[PDB]
Amino acid sequence: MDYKFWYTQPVPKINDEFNESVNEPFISDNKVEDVRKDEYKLPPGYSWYVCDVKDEKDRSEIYTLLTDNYVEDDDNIFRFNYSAEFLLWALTSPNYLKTWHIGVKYDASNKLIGFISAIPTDICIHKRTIKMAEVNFLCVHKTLRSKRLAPVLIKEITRRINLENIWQAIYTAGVYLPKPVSDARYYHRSINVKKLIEIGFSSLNSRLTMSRAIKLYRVEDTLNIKNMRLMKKKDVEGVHKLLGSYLEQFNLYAVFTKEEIAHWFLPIENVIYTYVNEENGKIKDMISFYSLPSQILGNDKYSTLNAAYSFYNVTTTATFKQLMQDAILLAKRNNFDVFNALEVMQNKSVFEDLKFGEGDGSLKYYLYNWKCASFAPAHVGIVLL
Ligand SMILES: CCCCCCCCCCCCCC(=O)CSCCNC(=O)CCNC(=O)[C@H](O)C(C)(C)COP(=O)(O)OP(=O)(O)OC[C@H]1O[C@@H](n2cnc3c(N)ncnc32)[C@H](O)[C@@H]1OP(=O)(O)O
Ligand SMILES: Cc1c(-c2nc(Cc3ccccc3)no2)oc2cccc(OC3CCNCC3)c12
Ligand SMILES: [Cl-]
Ligand SMILES: [Mg+2]
Repeated sequence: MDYKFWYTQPVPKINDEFNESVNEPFISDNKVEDVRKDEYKLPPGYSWYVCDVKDEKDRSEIYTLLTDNYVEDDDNIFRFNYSAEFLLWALTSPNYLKTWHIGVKYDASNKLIGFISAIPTDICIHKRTIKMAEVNFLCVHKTLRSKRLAPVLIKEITRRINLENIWQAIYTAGVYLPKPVSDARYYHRSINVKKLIEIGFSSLNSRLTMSRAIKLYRVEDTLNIKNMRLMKKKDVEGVHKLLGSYLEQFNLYAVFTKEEIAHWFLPIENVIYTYVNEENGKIKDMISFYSLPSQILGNDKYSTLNAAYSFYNVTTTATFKQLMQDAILLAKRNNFDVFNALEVMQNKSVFEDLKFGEGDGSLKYYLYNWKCASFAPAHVGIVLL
């Protein structure tokens, strides 16, 4: 299309394509002293609001906004429905800034109608480790769309990030925008076939009768890696070394400190599940997935799709296929209806064998103020929320 906001930003033009040797900002030698100290102007009747995500009621306001107004399927039957506890987890990572949790209220009602957030993350792109902001949960009320409010929320968080002497960010979206560094399709592994069939997530065809679809997806309730267990605090140094060593092979990944591993992976019910295999006091395999329900739009029988999303999975004692089979099984044991995954890291390699179906669209990865060659999603080693 035209990208009249994006073309004023430091991001590639749609036709830009860079050599592998290119790996730099679009704009360097930036100065915290020069950054605007004034808040970006909102339309008359709207005000900035600083959300405190540790405050139950502020967190609840953001929860309601996203519940009613966040990402939907381009057929409009499902809306992402992140839990309040998930938001807490997602937004209170180590060294997070309260002031990168930005809301917009309509003054006359005092209601939150807009939101955008960022957490700090060390990101390695093509073997350069950069302090970045990981931006997410950009949301404008459905009553207020196409009013050019998103660029205000965007310019306003950029300014707040820049005040911290950070000049780059990472972000993902399903819409195509100038310009992805990688593009990863999503795949779904049915667990509760019948429910999926009933709510129109999956389909039957004459050869695949209901009972055949159910038999197709059925799994044995026995782990390939028998000692896979919920991670605990004692496990963090071992996960740090396992995952950390594994991630170094990729073109794009997060460099986690121990404190970050503890946050990202220590299990929280209905938010984040990590399983580990400990052999001789070493952590040799891990599995992790997060909970992201979709509200079912207008179904007289089901209100919620329980979905597990593949997070970080490493094996040194089994095949990757065996590990991901256990991951599916662990997700089944925790009452999930489906197991989603992106064609990132080694995932694509197992989708056919493990009966994944191809989804409808893809997820684009983006960098802000960074210039580099684009790459296929198997070289992507980071999963955003
Ligand atoms: C160094 C620091 C850097 C910090 C910042 C880095 C950058 C971070 C960037 C943000 C990353 C967030 C990642 C994220 O949270 C994960 S992706 C999910 C985003 N949220 C949703 O989709 C919720 C449902 N939709 C909405 O709330 C609205 O449709 C939104 C608010 C998306 C757009 O509201 P709207 O009412 O429909 O639209 P206008 O206000 O009229 O604005 C139109 C302008 O916004 C551009 N747009 C639309 N969707 C976008 C998107 N998903 N990313 C970036 N840009 C997006 C669009 O191309 C157009 O610019 P253009 O004319 O050039 O085409
Ligand atoms: C986003 C996604 C999908 C997926 N999205 C859709 C369309 C949709 C929209 C709203 C509700 C339900 C469905 N269909 O599938 O599967 C995925 C599998 C893995 C990861 C995905 O994206 C996540 C990381 C980035 N932000 C949100 C979740 C996705
Ligand atoms: Cl401006
Ligand atoms: Mg708008």
